[PDB]
Amino acid sequence: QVQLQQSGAELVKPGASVKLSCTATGFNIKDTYMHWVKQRPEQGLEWIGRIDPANGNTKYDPKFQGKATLTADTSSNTAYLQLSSLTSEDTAVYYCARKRYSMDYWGQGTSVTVSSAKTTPPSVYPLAPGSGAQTNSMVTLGCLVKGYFPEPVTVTWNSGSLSSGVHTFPAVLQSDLYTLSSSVTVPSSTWPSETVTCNVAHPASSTKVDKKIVPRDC
Amino acid sequence: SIVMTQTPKFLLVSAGERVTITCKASQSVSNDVGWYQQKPGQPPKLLIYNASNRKNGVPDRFTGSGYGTDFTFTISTVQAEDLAVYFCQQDHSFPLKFGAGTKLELKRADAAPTVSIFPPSSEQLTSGGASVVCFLNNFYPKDINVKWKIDGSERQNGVLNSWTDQDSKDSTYSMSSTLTLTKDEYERHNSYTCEATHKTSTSPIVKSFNRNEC
Repeated sequence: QVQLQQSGAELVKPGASVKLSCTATGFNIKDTYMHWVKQRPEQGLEWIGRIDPANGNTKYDPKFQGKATLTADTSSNTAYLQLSSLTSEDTAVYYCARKRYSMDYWGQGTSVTVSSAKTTPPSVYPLAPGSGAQTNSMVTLGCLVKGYFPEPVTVTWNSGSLSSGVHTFPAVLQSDLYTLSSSVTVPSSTWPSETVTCNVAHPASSTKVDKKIVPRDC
Repeated sequence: SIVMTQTPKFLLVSAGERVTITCKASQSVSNDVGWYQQKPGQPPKLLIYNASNRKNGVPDRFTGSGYGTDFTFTISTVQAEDLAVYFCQQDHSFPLKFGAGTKLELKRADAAPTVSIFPPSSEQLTSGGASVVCFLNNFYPKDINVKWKIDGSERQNGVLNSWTDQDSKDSTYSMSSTLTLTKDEYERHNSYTCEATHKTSTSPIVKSFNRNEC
C-alpha cells in the first residue's frame, strides 16, 4: 500500500530551474523522513538531502546547498525537490525515498537533462536482412533509431508480442545526437509470413513511430 | 563527512561461489549501515536494515555483518537474479554517504557471437546518410573486437559500438556496431564486411553483403 509516485522527465536549458514532485501513499509524510538521491548516468548514488515534513528541517550534503531546495507539503503527502542554477553536471536521475526506523522505500526516479541542444525527434529505419542473406531456423531483424535528443527512447517489437529474443542496445551520443539499435530474432517460419513491426517512442519530443520490417524489394 | 569506501568495484564471480562486498567506514558507524541492490533501470532496493538485519522477502543467501569501521555484504551462492550493482550506505552522520558501488558479473563458458549484418535502409538513403549495422549477439567473454571492411579496406572512422548489459537468463553480452557514411560514399562501393574477432576463435567471424544486387 506504500508507493512513491515521482513526476515525469524534464529537459531544461542550462541556467534554468526544475521542480520534482514525490507523491506518497500508504503512509503520512510527517511520521517519516523523506530523502532525495541523485544518480548520474553510469555513476553511483549521491545523497542530496533530507526533509523533515513535520517542521521543515532540511539537511543537505555541502555540495547541494544552493542547487537543491527541499520543500514538503503534508496536506498532499508530497515531497518536492527544486533544482536551480542547472548545469550539465545536474544531468541525472533523481529519486525520492522515505526513511523511518532504518526503513526505506524508493520511487521510480525522475530524469532531468540539462543542455542547450534542441529537442530532436528520432529517425526510425527498419533493418531487414540482406536480399541474399542466409536462411536458417531463426532470422534476426533490426531497427535503427538515429539522430534524437534527449534520452530516453523506448523500443518494443509487435507491441510487446515479440519479447524473448530482443536485444536493445544502449544509445551512443555523437554530435549532440543519440543513436541506438534494437535487434529481434524470430523463427524463420514466422517472417515474412507473420508481421514484425518496430515500435519506437521518444517522450521528450512526443514521438511515437511504428516501422514494420518489410523484406527488401529490389 | 563519514566516507564509505566500497571494494571491489567489479566482482567477476562464478555461479555457486560466494561473493563478499566490503565497505570501510572512515569513522565509526556501528549499527547504521545499509546495503542496497539496484537492478538496471530500477530504483535501488534495500536488503540489509542495520548492517545485519534483512528487511523481508530477501533471499537468505544475502547476509551482512560488521561493526564500527568494517562492514561486509556476503552472497552465499551467487545466482543469475543477483546480477546488479550493490551500494553500502551510512546514516550515522547526517552527511549521508553511499559507497562507490560493486558491479557483480557472472562467469560462464565462452560463447561465440551470432553475427548479423544489415544494409542501410531504403528510407535512410533518401535522407543523404547511410548506416551499416552489425549485430553481435549472445557472446562471452564481453571483450570483443569488430572490424569494418569496405571492398577489402579496413574502415576505422564513423564506427559506433554499444554493448548490452549482461543478460541474467544466459549470462551473455550483446554488442551492436554501426558504420555511418555518406550516401555518395556508400553508393561508391559494393562490398561491406563486418568481422568479429573473439576469444572463442582465432579466426574472425565474417558477415558481408553486396550493394549491386538489390
